Amino acid sequence: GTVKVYLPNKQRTVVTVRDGMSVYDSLDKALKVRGLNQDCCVVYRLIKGRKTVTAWDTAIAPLDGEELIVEVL
Amino acid sequence: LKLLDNWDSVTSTFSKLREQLGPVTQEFWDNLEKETEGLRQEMSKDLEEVKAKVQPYLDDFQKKWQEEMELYRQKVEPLRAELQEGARQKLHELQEKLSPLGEEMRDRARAHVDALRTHLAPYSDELRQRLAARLEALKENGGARLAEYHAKATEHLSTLSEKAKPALEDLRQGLLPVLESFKVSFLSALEEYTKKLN
Amino acid sequence: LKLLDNWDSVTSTFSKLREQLGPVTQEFWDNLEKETEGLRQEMSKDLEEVKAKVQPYLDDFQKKWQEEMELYRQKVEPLRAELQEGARQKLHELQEKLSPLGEEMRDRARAHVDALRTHLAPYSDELRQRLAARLEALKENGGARLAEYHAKATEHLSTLSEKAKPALEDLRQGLLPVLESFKVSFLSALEEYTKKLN
Amino acid sequence: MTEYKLVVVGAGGVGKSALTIQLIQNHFVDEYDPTIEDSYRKQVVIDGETCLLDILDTAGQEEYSAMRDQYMRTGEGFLCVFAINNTKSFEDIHHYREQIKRVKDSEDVPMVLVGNKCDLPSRTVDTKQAQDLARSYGIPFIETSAKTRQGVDDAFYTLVREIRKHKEKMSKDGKKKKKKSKTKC
Ligand SMILES: CCCCCCCC/C=C\CCCCCCCC(=O)OC[C@H](COP(=O)(O)OCC[N+](C)(C)C)OC(=O)CCCCCCC/C=C\CCCCCCCC
Ligand SMILES: CCCCCCCC/C=C\CCCCCCCC(=O)OC[C@H](COP(=O)(O)OCC[N+](C)(C)C)OC(=O)CCCCCCC/C=C\CCCCCCCC
Ligand SMILES: CCCCCCCC/C=C\CCCCCCCC(=O)OC[C@H](COP(=O)(O)OCC[N+](C)(C)C)OC(=O)CCCCCCC/C=C\CCCCCCCC
Ligand SMILES: CCCCCCCC/C=C\CCCCCCCC(=O)OC[C@H](COP(=O)(O)OCC[N+](C)(C)C)OC(=O)CCCCCCC/C=C\CCCCCCCC
Ligand SMILES: CCCCCCCC/C=C\CCCCCCCC(=O)OC[C@H](COP(=O)(O)OCC[N+](C)(C)C)OC(=O)CCCCCCC/C=C\CCCCCCCC
Ligand SMILES: CCCCCCCC/C=C\CCCCCCCC(=O)OC[C@H](COP(=O)(O)OCC[N+](C)(C)C)OC(=O)CCCCCCC/C=C\CCCCCCCC
Ligand SMILES: CCCCCCCC/C=C\CCCCCCCC(=O)OC[C@H](COP(=O)(O)OCC[N+](C)(C)C)OC(=O)CCCCCCC/C=C\CCCCCCCC
Ligand SMILES: CCCCCCCC/C=C\CCCCCCCC(=O)OC[C@H](COP(=O)(O)OCC[N+](C)(C)C)OC(=O)CCCCCCC/C=C\CCCCCCCC
Ligand SMILES: CCCCCCCC/C=C\CCCCCCCC(=O)OC[C@H](COP(=O)(O)OC[C@H](N)C(=O)O)OC(=O)CCCCCCC/C=C\CCCCCCCC
Ligand SMILES: CCCCCCCC/C=C\CCCCCCCC(=O)OC[C@H](COP(=O)(O)OC[C@H](N)C(=O)O)OC(=O)CCCCCCC/C=C\CCCCCCCC
Ligand SMILES: CCCCCCCC/C=C\CCCCCCCC(=O)OC[C@H](COP(=O)(O)OC[C@H](N)C(=O)O)OC(=O)CCCCCCC/C=C\CCCCCCCC
Ligand SMILES: Nc1nc2c(ncn2[C@@H]2O[C@H](COP(=O)(O)OP(=O)(O)NP(=O)(O)O)[C@@H](O)[C@H]2O)c(=O)[nH]1
Repeated sequence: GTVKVYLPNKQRTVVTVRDGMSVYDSLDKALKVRGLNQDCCVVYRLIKGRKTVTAWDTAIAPLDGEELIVEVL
Repeated sequence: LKLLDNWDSVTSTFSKLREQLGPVTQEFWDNLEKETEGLRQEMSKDLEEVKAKVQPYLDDFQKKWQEEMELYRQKVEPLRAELQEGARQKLHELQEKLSPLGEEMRDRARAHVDALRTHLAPYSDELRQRLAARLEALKENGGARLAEYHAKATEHLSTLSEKAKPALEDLRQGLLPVLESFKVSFLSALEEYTKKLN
Repeated sequence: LKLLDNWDSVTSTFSKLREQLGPVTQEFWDNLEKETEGLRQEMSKDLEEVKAKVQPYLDDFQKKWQEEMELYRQKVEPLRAELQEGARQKLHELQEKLSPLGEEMRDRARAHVDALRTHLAPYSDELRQRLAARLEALKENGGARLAEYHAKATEHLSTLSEKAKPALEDLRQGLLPVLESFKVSFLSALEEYTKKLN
Repeated sequence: MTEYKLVVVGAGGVGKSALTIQLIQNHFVDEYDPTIEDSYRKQVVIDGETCLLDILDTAGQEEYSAMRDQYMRTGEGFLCVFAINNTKSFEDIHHYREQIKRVKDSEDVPMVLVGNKCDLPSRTVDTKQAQDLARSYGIPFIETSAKTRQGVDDAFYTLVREIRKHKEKMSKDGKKKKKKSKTKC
C-alpha cells in the first residue's frame, strides 16, 4: 500500500497508494518538499528493470507495487 | 573403532597444544610487551617530533601555498580575460560562420531532401511493384510449398506410424525382458552393496 | 545379443527413410525447381530494378556528394583557417600562460622540493634512528623468541615422539588386521560381483 | 565533503516533518504529514566546517519492522524529540534509548534530548525533570519550538558536535596503547 519514489536529489520518499489521486497529486507533496515543480520534472516507471516514461495526468491507482524514479529535464 | 582411537590421539594433541599455547601466549605477550613498550616510547618521540615538526612543515607549505594560490588567482584574472575575450572572438566569428554556412547547410539540405523526395517516392512505389511481384511469387510458390509440405508430412506421418507402433512395440516388447533382466541384476547386485558396506 | 532383433527394426527404419529419400526428396527437388523458377521471375526483375535504380541513385547520390564535398570544402577551409588563427591565439595564450606559470611552477617545485630536501632528509634520518631502535627491540625479542621457539620446537618434537612412535605403531597394529579384514571383504566382493557381471 | 547521518525519532504528533522541513526549505507545514520514510539532505557550515547533513525522518507509529531496524543502524546521531506538553513522550524517551542501544549494538551512542513545543502554554514536563533525565543518560537537553524556530538549528548542531566528540575521542583514545583490538570482530 506504500510506494517509494526516487528523487533526483539521490534520495527516496515513501508515499501511500490511493485509488483516487493522480501521479501529479501524489508526487506533488514529494516535489513541493524538495522545492521542485512538476514542469521540468518527469517520472519514470519500473518495468523490466528499465524505466518507462509516465504522465502526471495519469492516476496513481495502477502504481501499486512498482516504484518510480523522478528525473529533471 | 578406528575413528575412536584416531580422534583420541587428536584430543591427546589438542591438550598438549593447549599446554603449549599457555606459556606460549604468555612468552609471546612478554616479548610483545617489550616490543610495544619500546614502540610506545619510540612512538612518543615519533609522534611528538612529527607533530612538533609538522607545525613548521605545514606553516612552510601553507606559506608557499598562499603564494601559489595568490599568484594563481592573480594570473587567473588576466588568463580568464584572455580566455573570455579570445573566446568572445572565436565564438563570435564561429557564430558568424554558423549563420551563412548554416543557411547554406539548410539550402543544401533542401536540395538533398527534395532530390530524395523525387527519388524515394517513385523508388518506394516501384518497390511496391517489385515487392508485389515477390509476394505474388511467394504466395504462388507458398501455396505449392504448403501443398507439398502437407504431402511430405503425410508421407512422414505414414513412416512415423510404422515406427511409432511396430518398432515401438518391438522396443517395448524387448524392454520387458530387458528391464526384467536388468531388475534381476540390479536387485541381486544390491545384495553385495548392502552385505559389503554393512 | 538381442541387439540384432532391435537393430533389425533400425534397418527397417532405414528402409522407411529410403522410401522418403526417394519421392519426398524428388518432390523437394521439384519444389526447388519452382523456387528457382520463382527466383528467375523475382531476381530477374529485381536485379534489373536494382540496376535501373542504382544508376540514378548513385547519380543523385553523386549530386548530394558533390553538394556535401563542395559545401564542406567551402567550410573546412575557412573554418580550418579561422580555427588555425584561433588555435594560434590559444597557443599564444598557452605560451603566455604556461611560461609565467612554468617559471612559477619551477619555483614552486623549488619551494616544495628544497623544503622536502630539508623536511624528508631529517625525517629519514630521524626514522633511521627510530628504525634502528625498533630493530634492536625486534632483535632483542626476536633473538629471545628464536630461543623460545627452539625450546617449544623441542617440546613439540618430544610431544611428537609419543605420536610418531607408540601411536604410529598402534596405527600399524590396527592397519594390519584392518587391511586383512578389508582384503576378505574385497576378495569376496570381487568374486561376488564378477559372478553377477558375467 | 563530510556527510553525516542524522535520524530523528519521536512519537506521532511531535512534528518531526515540520522540524526537518523548517531546516531544509524553511517552510512550516499545516497538514498532518503521513511520514513513513523520507530523507532530507542539506549542506551547512557548522563551527567553520562545511558539513552535509542527511536527516532521516521516519514514521513514529511503527511496531517492530525489520526494515526500520536496518535503517536505524545507519544513523550516527539520534535526536529524542518529545513534547513538553506530552507526559507519554517524556516516559517513552527511555524506549528510544533502549531501541537505539540495540540497533547500534552499543550503549554509548551520541544522542540529544529535544523538547519541542516549549512555546505552548500547556507544559507537563519541567525543564529540570527533562534535563535531569538527559544528565542521567549522559546527553544534553535542548528545549525547542518548531513554531517559533527556537533551538531548531541548535539541536541539530549539538548532535553533530556529539558525533564529532565521540569520533575524536576514539581516534585519540589509545591505538598504540593497545585498547581492545582482538582479531574476530
Ligand atoms: C573513461 C574516461 C575517458 C578517458 C579520457 C581522458 C580524459 C578524462 C578527463 C576528463 C573527463 C571529465 C568527466 C566528468 C565525470 C562526471 C562524473 C559525474 O558527475 O557523473 C554523474 C553521475 C550521476 O549519478 P548520480 O547518482 O549523482 O545522479 C543521479 C541523478 N539524476 C537522476 C538525477 C540526474 O555521478 C556518478 O556516477 C558519481 C561520481 C562519479 C564516480 C566515478 C567512480 C569511478 C570509479 C573508480 C575511479 C578509479 C580511480 C583509479 C585510481 C588509481 C590509482 C592507481
Ligand atoms: C557477444 C555475442 C552476444 C550476442 C547476443 C546478443 C544479446 C546481448 C544483447 C543485448 C541484451 C539486452 C538486455 C538489456 C535488458 C536490461 C533490463 C534491466 O534493466 O535489467 C536490470 C539490470 C540490473 O541493473 P539495475 O536494475 O540496478 O539498474 C536499473 C535501475 N532501475 C531498476 C532502478 C531502474 O540491468 C543491468 O544489468 C543493465 C546492464 C549493465 C550490465 C553491464 C555488464 C557488462 C559486462 C559484460 C558484458 C560484455 C559485452 C562484451 C562486448 C562484446 C560485443 C561483441
Ligand atoms: C536488414 C535491415 C532490416 C531493417 C531493420 C533495422 C536495422 C536493424 C537495427 C537494429 C537492431 C537492434 C535490435 C533492438 C535490440 C534491443 C536492445 C535493447 O535495448 O534490449 C532491451 C530489451 C528489454 O528492455 P526494454 O527497455 O525493452 O524493456 C523494458 C520495458 N519497458 C518498455 C516498459 C520500459 O530486450 C528485449 O526486449 C529482449 C532482446 C534479447 C536479445 C536477443 C538477441 C539474440 C541474438 C542472437 C542469438 C544467437 C543465434 C546464434 C547465431 C548463429 C547464426 C548462424
Ligand atoms: C578559449 C576557450 C575557453 C573558454 C573561455 C572561458 C569562459 C567560459 C567559462 C566558464 C565555463 C562554464 C563551467 C563552470 C560551471 C560551474 C557550474 C557550477 O558548479 O556552479 C556552482 C553552483 C553552486 O552549487 P549549488 O549552490 O547549486 O549547490 C549547493 C548545494 N546544495 C545541494 C546542497 C544545497 O552549482 C550550480 O549552479 C549547479 C551545477 C549545474 C551546472 C553545470 C554546468 C557545467 C558546465 C558546463 C556544461 C558542459 C557539458 C559538456 C557537454 C559535452 C558533451 C560531449
Ligand atoms: C525450411 C526448412 C525445410 C524443411 C525440411 C524438412 C521437413 C519436410 C517434411 C515435412 C513437413 C513438416 C513441416 C511442418 C512443421 C510445422 C512447424 C510449426 O508450424 O510448428 C508450430 C508448433 C506450435 O507450437 P507453438 O510453439 O506455436 O505453441 C506454443 C504454445 N504456447 C502457445 C501456449 C505458447 O510448434 C511445434 O510443434 C514445436 C516443435 C518444432 C518441431 C521441429 C521439427 C522439424 C523437423 C525437421 C526439420 C529438420 C531439422 C534437422 C536438423 C539437422 C541439423 C544438421
Ligand atoms: C565545460 C566544463 C568545464 C568545467 C570546469 C571544472 C574543472 C574540473 C576539473 C578537475 C576536477 C578534479 C576532481 C577531484 C576528485 C576528488 C573530489 C573530492 O575531493 O571528493 C570528495 C571525496 C570524499 O569522500 P566521499 O565523498 O567519496 O565519501 C563520502 C560519501 N558519501 C557522501 C556518500 C557519504 O573524495 C573522493 O571521492 C576521493 C577519490 C578521488 C578519485 C577521483 C577520480 C577522478 C577520475 C578521473 C580523473 C581523470 C584521469 C584522466 C587522465 C588524464 C591525463 C591528462
Ligand atoms: C583474489 C585477489 C587477492 C587479494 C585479496 C584481498 C587482500 C586482503 C586485504 C584486504 C581485504 C579485507 C576484507 C574486508 C572487506 C570489507 C567487508 C565489509 O564490508 O566490512 C564492513 C563490515 C561492517 O559491519 P556491519 O555493517 O555488518 O555491522 C554494523 C551493524 N552493527 C553495528 C550495527 C550491529 O565489517 C564486518 O562485518 C566485520 C568483519 C569483516 C572483517 C574481516 C577481517 C578479519 C581479519 C583477520 C582474520 C584472520 C584469520 C587468519 C587465520 C587464517 C584462516 C585461513
Ligand atoms: C595472515 C597473515 C597476515 C600477516 C600480516 C601481519 C600484520 C597485520 C597486523 C597489524 C596491522 C593492522 C592495523 C589495523 C587494524 C584494524 C583491523 C580492522 O579494521 O578490523 C575490523 C574490526 C571490525 O569490528 P568493529 O569492532 O570495528 O565493528 C563493530 C562496531 N561496533 C563496536 C563499533 C559498534 O575492527 C576492530 O576490531 C577494531 C580495530 C582495532 C584497532 C587497531 C588500532 C591499530 C593502531 C595502530 C597500530 C600500532 C602498531 C604499534 C606501533 C608501531 C609504530 C611503528
Ligand atoms: C547455436 C545457437 C546458440 C544460440 C544461443 C542464444 C543465447 C541467448 C542468450 C540470452 C538471451 C537474452 C535474454 C535477456 C532477458 C532480459 C530479462 C530482463 O530484462 O529482466 C528484467 C528483470 C528486472 O526485474 P525488476 O523487478 O527489477 O523490474 C521490474 C519488473 N521486471 C516488472 O516488469 O515489473 O531482471 C531480472 O530478472 C532481475 C535480475 C537482474 C540481474 C541480471 C541483469 C542482466 C539481465 C539481462 C542481460 C541478458 C544478457 C544476454 C547475454 C548472453 C551472452 C552470454
Ligand atoms: C557506453 C560507454 C560507457 C563508458 C563511459 C566512459 C566515461 C564515463 C564518464 C563520463 C561520461 C558519461 C557517459 C554516460 C553514458 C550513459 C548514461 C545514462 O545511462 O544516461 C541515461 C539515459 C536515459 O536514462 P533514463 O532514466 O531516461 O532511461 C531509463 C534507463 N535507460 C534505464 O534503463 O533505467 O541513457 C542514455 O544515455 C540514452 C541512450 C539513448 C539511446 C540512443 C543512443 C544513440 C547511439 C548512437 C548514435 C550515433 C549517431 C551518429 C550520427 C552521425 C553524426 C553526423
Ligand atoms: C568385479 C569388479 C567390480 C568393481 C567395478 C569398479 C568399477 C570400474 C570402472 C571402470 C574401469 C575402467 C577404468 C579405465 C581407466 C582409463 C584407462 C586409459 O587410460 O585407457 C586408455 C584407452 C585408450 O585406447 P586407444 O588405445 O586405442 O588409444 C587412444 C586413442 N585411440 C589414440 O589414438 O590416442 O582406452 C581404453 O581403456 C580402451 C581399451 C579397450 C580394450 C577393451 C576391449 C573390450 C574387449 C572385449 C570385451 C569382452 C568380450 C565379450 C564378448 C562376449 C559376447 C557374448
Ligand atoms: N504548535 C505546533 N504545531 C506543530 C509543531 N510541529 C508540527 N505541528 C503541527 O502538527 C501537525 C502534524 O505535523 P507533522 O510534522 O506532520 O507531524 P509528524 O508527527 O511528524 N507526522 P507523522 O506522525 O505522520 O510522522 C501539523 O498540522 C503541524 O502544523 C510544533 O512544533 N508546534
